[PDB]
Amino acid sequence: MDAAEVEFLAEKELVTIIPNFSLDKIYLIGGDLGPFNPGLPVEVPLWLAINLKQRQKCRLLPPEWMDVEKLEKMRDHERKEETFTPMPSPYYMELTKLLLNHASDNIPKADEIRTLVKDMWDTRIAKLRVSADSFVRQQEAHAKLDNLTLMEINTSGTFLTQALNHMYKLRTNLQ
Amino acid sequence: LTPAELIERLEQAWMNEKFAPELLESKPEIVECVMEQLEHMEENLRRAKREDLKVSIHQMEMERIRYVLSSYLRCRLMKIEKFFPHVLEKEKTRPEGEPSSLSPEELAFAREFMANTESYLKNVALKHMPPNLQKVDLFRAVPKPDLDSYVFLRVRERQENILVEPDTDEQRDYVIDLEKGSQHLIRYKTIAPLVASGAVQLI
Amino acid sequence: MSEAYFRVESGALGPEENFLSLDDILMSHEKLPVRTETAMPRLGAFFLERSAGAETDNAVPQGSKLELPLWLAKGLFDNKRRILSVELPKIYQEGWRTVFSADPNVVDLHKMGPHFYGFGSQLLHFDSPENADISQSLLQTFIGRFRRIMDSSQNAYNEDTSALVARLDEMERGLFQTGQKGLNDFQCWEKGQAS
Amino acid sequence: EQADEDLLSQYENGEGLFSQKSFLVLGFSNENESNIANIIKENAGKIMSLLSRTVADYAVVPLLGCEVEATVGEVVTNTWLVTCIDYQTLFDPKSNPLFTPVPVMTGMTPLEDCVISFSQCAGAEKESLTFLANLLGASVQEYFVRKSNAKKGMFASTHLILKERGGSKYEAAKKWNLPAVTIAWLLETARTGKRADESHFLIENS
Amino acid sequence: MFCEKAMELIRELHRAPEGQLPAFNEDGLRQVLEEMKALYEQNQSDVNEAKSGGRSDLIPTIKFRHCSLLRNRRCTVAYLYDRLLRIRALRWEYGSILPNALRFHMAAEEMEWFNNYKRSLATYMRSLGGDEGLDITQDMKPPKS
Repeated sequence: MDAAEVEFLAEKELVTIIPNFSLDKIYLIGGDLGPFNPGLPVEVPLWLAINLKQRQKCRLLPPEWMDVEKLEKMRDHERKEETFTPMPSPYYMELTKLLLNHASDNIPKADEIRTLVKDMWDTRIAKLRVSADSFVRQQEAHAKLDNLTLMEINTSGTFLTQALNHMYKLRTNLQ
Repeated sequence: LTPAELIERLEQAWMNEKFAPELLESKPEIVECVMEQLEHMEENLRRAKREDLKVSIHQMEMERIRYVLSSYLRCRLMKIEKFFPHVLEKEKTRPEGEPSSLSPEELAFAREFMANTESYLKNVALKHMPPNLQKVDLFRAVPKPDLDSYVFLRVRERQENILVEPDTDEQRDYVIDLEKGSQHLIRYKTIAPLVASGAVQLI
Repeated sequence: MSEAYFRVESGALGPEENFLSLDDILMSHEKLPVRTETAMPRLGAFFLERSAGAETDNAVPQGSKLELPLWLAKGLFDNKRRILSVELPKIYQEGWRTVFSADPNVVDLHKMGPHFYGFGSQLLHFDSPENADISQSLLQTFIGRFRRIMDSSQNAYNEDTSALVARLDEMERGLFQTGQKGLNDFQCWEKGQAS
Repeated sequence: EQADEDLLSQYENGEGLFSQKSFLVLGFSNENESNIANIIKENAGKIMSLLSRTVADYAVVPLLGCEVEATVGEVVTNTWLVTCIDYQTLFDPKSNPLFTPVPVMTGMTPLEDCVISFSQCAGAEKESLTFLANLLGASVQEYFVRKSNAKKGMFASTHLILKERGGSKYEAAKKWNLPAVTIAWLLETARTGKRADESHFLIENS
Repeated sequence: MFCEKAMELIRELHRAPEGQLPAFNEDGLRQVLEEMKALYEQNQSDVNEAKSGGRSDLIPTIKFRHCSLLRNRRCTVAYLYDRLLRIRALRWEYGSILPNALRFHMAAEEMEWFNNYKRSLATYMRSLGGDEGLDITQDMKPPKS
């Protein structure tokens, strides 16, 4: 599994858009959507929001949590804590990338939001590095990681699993 | 029973196959139901890109589902090909009643792959080798699946009395409990029945 | 997904060699010192520098020190017939094991043996009281080098990593390459180049 | 005691035509693409789309091949197609080397100084052989002559290519001591870019 | 020394850049097979002398040659097997027709194996999904813009 499939799974998260046209509610295999009314908020999957945005048939609304002040406090909380903190959503990185790349005209201070999200990502990768180092150095067999996101696990899991396989082989070769 | 649950199960099997180090149990009903849903949806689509802004989205959902399906099937084929001799030997000795990890088509595929590779090895070198070096045991020459590989998992249903064995020193063995929703890292072999039963999800 | 092609993984660190692994074969082609316990007739033509004169049917004399490939020693090593005795290579003796216990990051593993870990693990098939110490030294070295491997793999874009990568074992090089591949994929995705 | 005995024992001496079939067409000009699609439809075949969600029974490509990005049942050439239509038979693609792309080393003209005439070849097969001969640099003349004739613009032939013993040109080549060789010689020369040894491929040795 | 040509074959195949198919080295294979035949004949003669002449002191030496035979066998199989994987990768990278330059490096038996592989894969894909089949080799990347 590559990062592109993780973003593909991220594209399922629901977001709120402002349609500028009318259309009867659609019955997708994944769920009902609509009805649509100009100027009325509607909840649709992120990929659909992006598609409509490219078609310039709606206005994208930024998530309530996507706020420079809130994101800055979340980053400071993650930095002050030694363990991983609960993330607002399981696909924050993909939603930030897609929204800032396709809706910068609707998101104020997109650059600062991108910097805050990149800082949070850096601090979580560093904390995952220190956690893997502690796990390996003590030759542990169990570790809890409820707050880790799919993107990071998929980014470094083949390396971590190969290293653990080698450590298990060396640890059990005396037979 | 609902389409949403069908898609969720499909994604579950896809992820589990991507991260499981061995071939998992076959899920024919899921592939079948998804192919039926796709056939129906494709049938109920017209062809007039003007005011039909609903087909330009239904076909997108269809492509996304087809992508997930194709990826899952490709991963299964890669695993079937990688360890084909051990998979065929395990299927041959599979006790009646336990769920099989191969569909009839996958069995045919594995048989043909084995036969083709054996024929190639025989015609290219074996017949030109000494009489006493023409039989190569494929069950030993081919690496076996590594069931002692670590994996990441997501707890779907709380589980208790799980025995963790750090090493060969039984004195270091201890019990742990898995709480619903938690995420863990552990050797696949230790939690294999929980993946098979569907109580846990490979991250 | 990943590339359709994957090298056959090494089984050298397990109980038995992997029959089809190219790295295992390359490891098994390295020569190690042995001592002959019985005379071997008709082999002098292959061990010319050990051909005692020329009237003993090119026999290999008893007590001759030879360099034989690992696979051949493993095939002939029988505890009952005692055809040959195996001597420990220098890098596995107590002094070098102590150097590894002191600092594993200073040793160029590629220069000393491109299959250091696999060869060391396969050496344990011979009955020796030091097998546990060899296993422990291998494990401690791996643990001692893992952190540096992670640091270099995750920061290779910002630091010249050629000197370290040139010193890595083949399995270690493969692991580094996998980590770098993951990093490259993430970077391409972040810039939108992954598609 | 059993292993030594086994070791010693190891050395002991003692109506519809293309109805249920799918085709892709790739690598052709727009006109030729449309022409091929039209022939396919006239012969009851179905044409599938690029990035099709289903697999195709056959991919139809030019004689020299092209990029075929999609999985298909069997890759065939337009020569195979035309031969099938002429004989109303679905020939096995493996039954003839001209039914699948032939590897050619680009830019090499090893027969540029050679003069070839063909015998026993007709229609699409003869056309494709002439195309390949020209691609390799040889001149192909309808008539088989042993001496150049400025007035008629014909040059003496250097090689006879044929399939079986028999016929006028074969006998003439024997009488005049000219080499008579199988098509495999030409296909191997094209594969290698070097003039193959005629004596290794003589029709008398086939 | 015994098994040098096989070792050269393995080194050549290992050194090839990822995904490139080097030319089939037939000469090395022929030389290895001839060496194996010679060793087999020498061991046969030595076993005959040990049994008829009671020269059991030659039995360990015979085992030496026997071990060498196994080494050659292993190397040969391993070499061919590695090549198969590369051919498989080519099927997934270029499609149903490989570029001519790569095609020129293959032996006839490798071509037959490739054809059988593609045939089985096509049959499997046709067997999936009822009447219409599913091409799973398409959309290798997420349809995301």
